[PDB]
Amino acid sequence: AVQQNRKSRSRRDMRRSHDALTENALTVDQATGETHRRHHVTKDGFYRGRQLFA
Amino acid sequence: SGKHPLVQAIENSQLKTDLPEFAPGDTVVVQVKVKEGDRERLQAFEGVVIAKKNRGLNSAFTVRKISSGVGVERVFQTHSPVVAKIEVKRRGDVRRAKLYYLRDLSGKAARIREKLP
Amino acid sequence: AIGLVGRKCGMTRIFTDAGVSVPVTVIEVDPNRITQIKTLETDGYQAVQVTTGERRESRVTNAQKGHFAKAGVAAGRLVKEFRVTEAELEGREVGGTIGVDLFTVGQIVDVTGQSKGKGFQGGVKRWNFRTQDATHGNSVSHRVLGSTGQNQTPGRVFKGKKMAGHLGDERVTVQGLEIVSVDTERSVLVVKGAIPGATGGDVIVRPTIKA
Amino acid sequence: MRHRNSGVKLGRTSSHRKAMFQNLANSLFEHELIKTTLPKAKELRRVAEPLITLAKNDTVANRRLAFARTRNAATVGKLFTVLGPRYKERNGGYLRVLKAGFRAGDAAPMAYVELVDRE
Amino acid sequence: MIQTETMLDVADNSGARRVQCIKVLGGSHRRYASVGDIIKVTVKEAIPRARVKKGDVMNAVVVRTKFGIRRPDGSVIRFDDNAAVILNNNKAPIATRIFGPVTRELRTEQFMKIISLAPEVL
RNA sequence: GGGGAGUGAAAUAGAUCCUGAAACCGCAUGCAUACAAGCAGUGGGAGCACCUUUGUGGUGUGACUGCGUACCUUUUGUAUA
RNA sequence: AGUCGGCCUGCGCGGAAGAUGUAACGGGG
RNA sequence: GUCAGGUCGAGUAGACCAAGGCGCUUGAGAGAACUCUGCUGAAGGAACUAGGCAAAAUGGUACCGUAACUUCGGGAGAAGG
RNA sequence: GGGUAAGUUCCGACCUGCACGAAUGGCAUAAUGAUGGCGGCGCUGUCUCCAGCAGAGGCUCAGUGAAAUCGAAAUCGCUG
RNA sequence: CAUCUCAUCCUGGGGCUGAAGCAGGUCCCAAGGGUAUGGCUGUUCGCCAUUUAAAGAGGUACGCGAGCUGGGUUUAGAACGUCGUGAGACAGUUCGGUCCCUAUCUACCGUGGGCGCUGGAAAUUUGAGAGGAUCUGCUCCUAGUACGAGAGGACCAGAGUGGACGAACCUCUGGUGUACCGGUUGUGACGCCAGUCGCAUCGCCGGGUAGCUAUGUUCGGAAGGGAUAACCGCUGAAAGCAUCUAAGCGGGAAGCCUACCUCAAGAUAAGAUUUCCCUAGGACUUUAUGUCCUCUAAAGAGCCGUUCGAGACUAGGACGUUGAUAGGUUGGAUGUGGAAGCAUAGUGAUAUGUGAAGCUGACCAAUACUAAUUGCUCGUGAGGCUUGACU
Ligand SMILES: [Mg+2]
Ligand SMILES: [Mg+2]
Ligand SMILES: [Mg+2]
Ligand SMILES: [Mg+2]
Ligand SMILES: [Mg+2]
Ligand SMILES: [Mg+2]
Ligand SMILES: [Mg+2]
Ligand SMILES: [Mg+2]
Ligand SMILES: [Mg+2]
Ligand SMILES: [Mg+2]
Ligand SMILES: [Mg+2]
Ligand SMILES: [Mg+2]
Ligand SMILES: [Mg+2]
Ligand SMILES: [Mg+2]
Ligand SMILES: [Mg+2]
Ligand SMILES: [Mg+2]
Ligand SMILES: [Mg+2]
Ligand SMILES: [Mg+2]
Ligand SMILES: [Mg+2]
Ligand SMILES: [Mg+2]
Ligand SMILES: [Mg+2]
Ligand SMILES: [Mg+2]
Ligand SMILES: [Mg+2]
Ligand SMILES: [Mg+2]
Ligand SMILES: [Mg+2]
Ligand SMILES: [Mg+2]
Ligand SMILES: [Mg+2]
Ligand SMILES: [Mg+2]
Ligand SMILES: [Mg+2]
Ligand SMILES: [Mg+2]
Ligand SMILES: [Mg+2]
Ligand SMILES: [Mg+2]
Ligand SMILES: [Mg+2]
Ligand SMILES: [Mg+2]
Ligand SMILES: [Mg+2]
Ligand SMILES: [Mg+2]
Ligand SMILES: [Mg+2]
Ligand SMILES: [Mg+2]
Repeated sequence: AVQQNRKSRSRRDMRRSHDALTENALTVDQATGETHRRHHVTKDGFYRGRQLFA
Repeated sequence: SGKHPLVQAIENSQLKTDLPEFAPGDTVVVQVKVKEGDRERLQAFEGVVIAKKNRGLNSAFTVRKISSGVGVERVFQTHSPVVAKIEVKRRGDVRRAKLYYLRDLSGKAARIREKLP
Repeated sequence: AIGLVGRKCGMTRIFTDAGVSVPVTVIEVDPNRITQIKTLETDGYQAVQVTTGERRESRVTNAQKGHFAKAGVAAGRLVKEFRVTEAELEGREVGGTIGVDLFTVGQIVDVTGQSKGKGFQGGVKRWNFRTQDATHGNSVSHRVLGSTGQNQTPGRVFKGKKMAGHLGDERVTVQGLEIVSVDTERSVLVVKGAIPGATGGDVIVRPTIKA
Repeated sequence: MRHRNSGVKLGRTSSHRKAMFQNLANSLFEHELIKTTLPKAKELRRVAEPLITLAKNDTVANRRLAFARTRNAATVGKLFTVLGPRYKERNGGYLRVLKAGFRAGDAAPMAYVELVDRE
Repeated sequence: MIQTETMLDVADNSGARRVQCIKVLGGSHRRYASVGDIIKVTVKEAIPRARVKKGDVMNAVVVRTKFGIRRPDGSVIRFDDNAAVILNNNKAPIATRIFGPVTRELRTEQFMKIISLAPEVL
């Protein structure tokens, strides 16, 4: 139910050794030069040479 | 036709070609091949079709009779060679596909209306 | 003993003339192509490496491209080895084919496959554990393991204790199956009984080792 | 296990789920472009495309079926006068789903659903 | 599928009406008795002037089950009741009349009489 | 909230404002560390890095190795679970 | 052609079965 | 403490609604074990267990019918149809 | 003795009452009791022996963010 | 939910017998597997009923309450008998009487990330080793034979069919199947009639496709080899004889090692085979798998996307346009059981026809209509030295 000894700072860091984040997959769109998330629409509404909300 | 074409081709080489058009509610006589050792003969099982399953070679039909006071249900595999012959005596006029409620009726209450052209 | 690699196509039934219904599994056998032969002087054991099926060229690495091109076979979807003997290696040669006619009707075989995966399972499903009473004052433990050991001697849990875990998805062999039919025009085996895995999974058919 | 099972749950009862997809389909047929969560958008295909397939042929029985599945008379009118005639010789694929980042308050992945030859 | 505590109709004229299975014989931890299996019973109901008394522990053979018998072609045969036939201490039927139908799984040397006396043998 | 500019002797004296310790939490550099069993030190000891020097020098680290079951209290007696 | 069986002693043999793992030389041997 | 509509209903019970008021201040996915809360379940039917615990079951209105015993009131909505 | 295949419980007896007994009342008693014991019909996942499914957690992601405990830990097994 | 011991309950192998046979008694070897269900009682036990091949004896905090229960016993209420003047008490009895903890470490069951493995990669593998499994009844035959006065009744060997247990699977038989079909009650709504939605446990009721599943279906514990235990020997001295033993040579068990199944090179001893990829220039010295700059970015891996009979997350499998990966569409199949509208018959409830119609999750097959991108990152530039062989 609870620890019998306080965990040392070294073991705590060794547990967090798997906590790192990853970057996302970003691509530069060619029809706008923009950078967007891959397979995602841009915030301007562009995706693969197609426009939403002109 | 819910199976792969290969399973279909295998199971279609052993379908029976001459089966009568019967529906649940019909009274039928099924001839059944019986082996009393070396002797081969036919036994008649006559009763009401209360269920009918359509699966090609996995088809089946359930027949209910009342023998000697005891109800008997027999499920027949349609394309089994032990089913020698199916004969439709009389056709019934039901409103569902499964007449399982007949399992809880007896005598006058278990009568089925006859279908007339 | 050399076997075949096929795919579980599905289950059916075969009616015998005497009226008996036989549950059967259909194995589809694309004719296996011999990719390699391993001998004592080069590998230290004798075996026949075979390929079956087809794999598109963009999914075939260059290593495997060259390995299949050395032989005279096209890339298959998997490569498998069969450990054989001599005099079971007479007319075998690279670029040859091992078809479905390697088996006879009535021959007893073993079928190896990958069983269906059930994910994470508890003691009841994975070890046939018994459940505790559903309602006689029983608290929040009906399908739990119960005791996992003893008191302070040994003071631990022994190895091999049956607990919850991942179930299925393992390699399983069913021995003692009978060949019901050998359709060489459809390239199909029809065996009596059930074989491990799902429809579309890879299965290895070998002559029975019990003999 | 879940082998070969189709359908979603989305943390709702089946009544709530049916109602919510009815609402979503009505909204999409009215605006032709909506923003929703990505799993909702992917399940909306199996709900909204059979309605268009139904609206291809204009019979009273078909319009009544469309009303039983939408319960919106304006949606039925639009299906059978505009959307049906539009996708007459298109064989499926009336919706287009495009991933659209994440919601702020939620970090839930989002998607736009639009009709194919809209605007 | 007869287990302990199952009540059975008696399908003969030996004097019992209802019996109750108290043991499935023929193996340790054996759970069920199908058609043709031998069973230890106790007599719950009996006719007044009979050879069998209420409270008698006897042998019986199962002749009808509601669960059903499988046939080699894939068929099932179900009955609307569970029924047994009382036997001797040496496992022989003590009846002269069999009531209701029976099945051909009883076609052995010991149960030949049951077959011969049945009104219908399915 | 901060960076400049400016004020001031001083702004890591900027208002959570004299000084600004420890526990505790970051980042940077050097060395060690992913075949090895325990109060974590101690005695020895290779290698590396940096300072310096022509050192039998200094500073950090510490492969490998012998020995080694915390402190207090209470007890006849405690690594004591 | 040596053989018989009585003692007294040195060192051995049997009598000698237990529960987590050799486990009654600390170990290798 | 007061008010309190509609349909059916003996009813202020209950189901669905009106006027009126709300969606209960984390969401999104996934759809493992296990836990909770439910629904269904072959054959059997208390073999469970300290114990039929819990569940299942019964259930309305009218009419017929209703035992022992009784303090003559009951029991009694006995039971059952 | 009865009840059950089988009854340390139950009911009816017997009387050898370790150690009942007459207003700290004795022996009965219709009705009544969320009262104790025992038996039966029905009914059942209570069970044989569990299977499937629904919702809520669990699990993953984003946000917020406890608790008891804690000499210090580079915190394996076995035999002693 | 276990795990061990053997002083063995069954099954296996033997000696002796007051062992004719069957069956026993007794001792030796043997721990592989197996080793009841109920009635009574809080019981453990015990008795009884009925089975079974057998219903072993023990250790494990009289194993196991941070796994469950709480019937007994041992809190507070109350009563009986008994003791006490009494408050109260018990060699006793009776009715009633709150069971907490979100798991840090070790252990264990699963499942990953990192790095290593003498350049890198994609596959396929060997097997040091580990785990699992290991039970047994009855019938027939040999043969009514051997044996026996009869009664009765075998060894050895063969065949079949069961129980329990385990595994896989879903063709069959069923269960479930709250996104499939239908019937029906109440109420509200869609302007209304008709039609058909919401809510009432999925309202209730009847069916039911896939998937999952057992009670369903198939399979398994086969045979063999080697070394042995008790035991039986052969030849044979010591010890002229005898003697299984000292030399020498044998037989011999469900036990041991293999054999069957699964895992397995983190087996740091890091194994093997096949195939694939990388062959640019300079400068500076710390003169060495040396440093920096320019050129290079391969085989392949990952991210990402469509997904899955794979799955907690992962991992794993398939595919990403030179594409059937998912959805949709088309066709089929299935399930339900006679749609709506109209007509006709009827006073109407309703019936019939049009038409086995309409609808039909998850299935099968086709089909680029929608979505799987034009990308990015990681991974380098022939892989130290010393000996020995061929060169
Ligand atoms: Mg740090
Ligand atoms: Mg509780
Ligand atoms: Mg509970
Ligand atoms: Mg699917
Ligand atoms: Mg949620
Ligand atoms: Mg509802
Ligand atoms: Mg300062
Ligand atoms: Mg300050
Ligand atoms: Mg190291
Ligand atoms: Mg003390
Ligand atoms: Mg002391
Ligand atoms: Mg000490
Ligand atoms: Mg201490
Ligand atoms: Mg400690
Ligand atoms: Mg109310
Ligand atoms: Mg049931
Ligand atoms: Mg039932
Ligand atoms: Mg009981
Ligand atoms: Mg019990
Ligand atoms: Mg109750
Ligand atoms: Mg209830
Ligand atoms: Mg009792
Ligand atoms: Mg008194
Ligand atoms: Mg007096
Ligand atoms: Mg008095
Ligand atoms: Mg009882
Ligand atoms: Mg350590
Ligand atoms: Mg220990
Ligand atoms: Mg022994
Ligand atoms: Mg007992
Ligand atoms: Mg204990
Ligand atoms: Mg108690
Ligand atoms: Mg099935
Ligand atoms: Mg099903
Ligand atoms: Mg209307
Ligand atoms: Mg409401
Ligand atoms: Mg379709
Ligand atoms: Mg309708």
